[PDB]
Amino acid sequence: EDRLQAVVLTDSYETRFMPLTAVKPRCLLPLANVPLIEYTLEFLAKAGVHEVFLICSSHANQINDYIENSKWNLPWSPFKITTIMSPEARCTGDVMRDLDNRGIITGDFILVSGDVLTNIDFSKMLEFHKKMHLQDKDHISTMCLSKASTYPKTRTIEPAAFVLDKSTSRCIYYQDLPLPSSREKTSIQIDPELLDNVDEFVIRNDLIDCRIDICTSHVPLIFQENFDYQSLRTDFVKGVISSDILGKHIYAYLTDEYAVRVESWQTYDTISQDFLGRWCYPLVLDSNIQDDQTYSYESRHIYKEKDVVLAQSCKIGKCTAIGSGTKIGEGTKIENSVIGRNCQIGENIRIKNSFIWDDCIIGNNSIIDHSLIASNATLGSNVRLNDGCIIGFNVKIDDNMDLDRNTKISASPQDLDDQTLAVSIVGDKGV
Amino acid sequence: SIQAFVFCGKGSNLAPMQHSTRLPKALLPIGNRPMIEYVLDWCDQADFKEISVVAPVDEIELIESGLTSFLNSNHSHHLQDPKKINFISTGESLQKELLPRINGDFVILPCDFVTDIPPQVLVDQFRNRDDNNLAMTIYYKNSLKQQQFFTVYSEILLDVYSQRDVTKTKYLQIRSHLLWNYPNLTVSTKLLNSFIYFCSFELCQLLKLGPQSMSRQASFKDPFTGNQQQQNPPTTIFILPNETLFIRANNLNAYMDANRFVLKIKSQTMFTKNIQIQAAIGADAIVDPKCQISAHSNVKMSVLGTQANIGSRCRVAGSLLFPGVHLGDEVILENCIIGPMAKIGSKCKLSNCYIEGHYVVEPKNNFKGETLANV
Amino acid sequence: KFRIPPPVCLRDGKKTIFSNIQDIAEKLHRSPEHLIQYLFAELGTSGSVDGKRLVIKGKFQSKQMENVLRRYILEYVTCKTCKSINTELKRENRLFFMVCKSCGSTRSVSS
Amino acid sequence: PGISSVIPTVLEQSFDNSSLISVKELLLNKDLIHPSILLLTSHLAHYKIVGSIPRCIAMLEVFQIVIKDYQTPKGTTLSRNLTSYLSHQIDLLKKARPLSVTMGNAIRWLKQEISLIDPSTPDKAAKKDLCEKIGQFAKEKIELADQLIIDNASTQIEESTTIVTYGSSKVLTELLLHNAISLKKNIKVIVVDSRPLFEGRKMAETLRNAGVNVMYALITSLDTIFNDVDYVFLGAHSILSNGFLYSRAGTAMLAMSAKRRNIPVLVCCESLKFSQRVQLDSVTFNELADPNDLVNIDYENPVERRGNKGALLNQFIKERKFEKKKLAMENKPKGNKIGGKKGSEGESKDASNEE
Repeated sequence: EDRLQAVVLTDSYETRFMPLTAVKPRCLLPLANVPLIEYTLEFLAKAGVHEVFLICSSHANQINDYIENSKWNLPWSPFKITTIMSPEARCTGDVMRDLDNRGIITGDFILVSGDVLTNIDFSKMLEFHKKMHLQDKDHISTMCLSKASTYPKTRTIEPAAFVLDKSTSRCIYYQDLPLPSSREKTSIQIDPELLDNVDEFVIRNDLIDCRIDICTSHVPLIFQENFDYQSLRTDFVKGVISSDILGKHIYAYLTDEYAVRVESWQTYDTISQDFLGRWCYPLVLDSNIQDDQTYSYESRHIYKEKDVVLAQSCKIGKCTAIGSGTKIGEGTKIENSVIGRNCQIGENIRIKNSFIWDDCIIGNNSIIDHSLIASNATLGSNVRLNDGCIIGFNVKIDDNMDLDRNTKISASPQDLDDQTLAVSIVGDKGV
Repeated sequence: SIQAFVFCGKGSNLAPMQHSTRLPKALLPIGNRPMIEYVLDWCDQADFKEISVVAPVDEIELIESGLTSFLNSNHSHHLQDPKKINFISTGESLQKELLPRINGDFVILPCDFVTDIPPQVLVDQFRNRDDNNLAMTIYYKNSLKQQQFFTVYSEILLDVYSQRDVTKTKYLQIRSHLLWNYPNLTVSTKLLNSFIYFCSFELCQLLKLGPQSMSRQASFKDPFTGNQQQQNPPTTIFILPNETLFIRANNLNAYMDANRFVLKIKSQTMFTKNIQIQAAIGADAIVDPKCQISAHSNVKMSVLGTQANIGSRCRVAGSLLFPGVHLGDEVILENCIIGPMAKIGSKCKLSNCYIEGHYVVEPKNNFKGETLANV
Repeated sequence: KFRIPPPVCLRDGKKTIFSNIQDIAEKLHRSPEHLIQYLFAELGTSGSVDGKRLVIKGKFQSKQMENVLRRYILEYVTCKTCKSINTELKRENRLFFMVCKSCGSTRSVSS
Repeated sequence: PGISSVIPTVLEQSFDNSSLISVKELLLNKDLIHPSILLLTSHLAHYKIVGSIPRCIAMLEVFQIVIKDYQTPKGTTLSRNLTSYLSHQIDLLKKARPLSVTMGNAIRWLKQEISLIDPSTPDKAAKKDLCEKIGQFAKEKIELADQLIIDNASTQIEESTTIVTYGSSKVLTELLLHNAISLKKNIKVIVVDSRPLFEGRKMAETLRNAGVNVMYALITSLDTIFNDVDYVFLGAHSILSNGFLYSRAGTAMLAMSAKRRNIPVLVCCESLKFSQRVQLDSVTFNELADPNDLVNIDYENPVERRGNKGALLNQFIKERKFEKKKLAMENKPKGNKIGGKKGSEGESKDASNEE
């Protein structure tokens, strides 16, 4: 039950964020107006940590600085942050190998890939895991899966068709399909290797990725043994099914309450929206986590920090949130959009269903629809943006532009159109 | 609009009992009572007048004779013999032949039935959802290998895949367009269809447009997949058959059922051993031989002993009887255990009073008074 | 037999898809359309020809396809008197009469 | 022949006169009775959507169907044991579900029709005309009235709206739909749900089927909402000779709240649903159902958990009952929308003696 170490895969899913992640590390980017790492840390604490470990890689100095800044740094914390520093660029097998080389591995150690923030109480889960362990020697690792709104629709990267058990809760098949977006390989398989032993076959698909694992003493040794598992989902579960290490059990925890991990950009937006609303049991910003935070709760699902001002006569839809150091002008038509920290507003702006990051000037006469504006990137006069316009680092949107739907703009100070220098591409400008 | 179909024929698929041309299958004396008694009872419960009976090429009078013999119904049954079938298929060939005479929705029941489950509630359910087809499923025994395809989905209760396995394919074969919709399917490895069918008017014109009929199970309900493209016009809710789960035992005989049924029977059931006078109020009753009983008798979960006479209006609610008892004129009972020699009656509504040995009941009131032996 | 290529294919649902079919066509020396025709003859499937990986409707198993392939290799092509490899397509009245290039003998295949 | 017996749960102490109990599961009835009516009654009994508007229409339709099917006897005339049959049907209906004001009106109309064409006419001549007449009546007194109401509603909004809503009534839903679509205004809809039979959820579903900006709440959750919001609406079932609102469940509290927060409510009325019967209390005559209406816990309707509660007769020394139809305050709702566009509830019986 007690004494459990935390190991979290950081600096791993870079470039999966299609424009971002190159100069500053993946996790250091400001999520919901305040750093992503903190939420994850809090979650870990809630679960039950005794020492914090992250597998940092991309530019370690900044990570070190962050650690220095952080609250877990000085004596008062039950757990300190001392990140594992390794050679540059390596996969999850390689990461595991590195960890093994380093040495600090325990019995019931915790392994979470990427960054996650959800509500479900973990103590019960832990207890269940322990019980399972107490049953037989062959039990391995824990899966986290949650139910969704009947039919799948906003799921293409990970629409896993889980064939599952009710009596023992154990996986039978795993498949990722591009069927809702590109109808080319519509395929479902039922393997016969565990067919005439289970009998209670349940065919399901409507479940969401969390990538949170409680790992026993078997896992790192297994990793060390088999160099074919460079990944952890598509190869691993299949291998387990196939009985590479013969006759072993895996758990599939099924919860009625909502649980999703961080993956893409629309998904990120959805997560943010959820956080803003009361979709997960207690999660709030107004409670204040990181030192200098001065957040306060308001009615009509509205979040306001201190040093926050919005002016009179703004007839609005529903749900708005503002960061600190913000001055908002007069006469605006707004529906379900979010404005970040130290963002300035002149006059006359229409906004619908949006999220805005750190220090982004919403210029005079501008429309933001389902589109993001990132750190130091600013909007000037007469910009007409549409649904899903992704903006990265230092995109200085200056004078007169019209960008179409689903357009992606490059970040780091290359592969995709529209660049960092003055005005985004409508009339060719750059180097 | 209201009509019932009764199917009755001959069996040859079974291993044993059947050899001569004189004895078919309609008049089987396995254990005193005939096979069709249950069916008759069901019909009585249903209450119907215009019921059509069907027969194949062989035996034209013997079945009629059987129907006549022993006999309550006293209605008007009608039987027809169209001669085109040569035993290859059960009633599809008959259905194809007779179509404009059908008034509306119809209830189909074959001769091979043993029932213990509630009756008209299937019919009512059918009426309710207002769909094309309905069938039921029954579990396998717990007392002393893979069998056949059965899948369920409910939130409402419906059927997705029904195609049987005799020439069984190694992998489980279905459709993914029938999986993308309904994303919480379950494969069952216990179920068995027991020849219960309920159908509607709309499927009477499609048989003449396109003949597809196979064995009344291979194709009778199979067109349900309405996905991808579709290249057939609909006749004027999606065209889907339904499946409903049950608990109590109501099995079928087709491959391996002849010895187990007898065991199930004799050990429980509706008991008859002596002369009876018989619509009646009180479900599930246990009656003994040598006695003489009258009408309007009320029994609520009660087992009698050797010789127990009931005369002129009685209401019994949880009472057990032991050797030799007399009952005459007006008895109402609530929670009693009775011993030897008892003459209970004298008009009373007694609750929580036990009767001991050698006593005649007087018309008097006594609260918490245990019926003691002698004063 | 060594000439049979190892098929690495799992039971892909909804529509029967084969990527190793081209290799089979190549090594055993036969037109891809013939295989499609054979498939059609076997089972009521509807699909269009795609030029290497085929798109044919039907959720069918990996072992039954294997069996079919084996059958094709055996009693559909080859010869009883000689176990020869190279067999080529020639048409002599309307139905197919396959010929072997090692010697020169005619055989009638329809069932 | 037919027998009642066996009643579920405790009978409490108060409200002990109204017929509400018995024949839920079918077990032996009368012989030559047409079963469509029975089926309809059963449907009505196990219904969770119906509210004021459609039931009567459905009944009318059923009657029409019956008439179309009706066979005139080979010896006797069109009405001899027909009346007896009708009486039996009525009794069955009563046993199943109480006959409301609308139902009474329908019965009256039927009687009038009977009086009009009395024992003299053959088969396919009388009923041919009667059916058509009925159809015409249906076309006239109902659909057109509804249309009129809709049109009244259309004009009733001038400049800007923010609304809180409640009710199963179809007319309100229709109005909302109209607001959403063929008016293109700056409409806002906040939904209130009720526990016994679900209406709010249905309303929400309907809104979704259009794609509207929708807030959602319940009976108790009211106070925090009003922290800009103006309009409030309700839907009534029937109004008596007295002028008091003899309608369904959670309306009155909402109305009171609205009054307190200083912007009143408007309810919609029908130019047929008025009764000779006189009542001013809950005890006289009320819609009463089995206590199974308050069993389900959290989120949805079909879940069933074995956690805290799951017994009624076993719950010794306990008196569990609930009300469906309420008698709302007279002075509280301001506007009423009938066939004559607009007017106060000071009308009461200004259509009753009009006949």
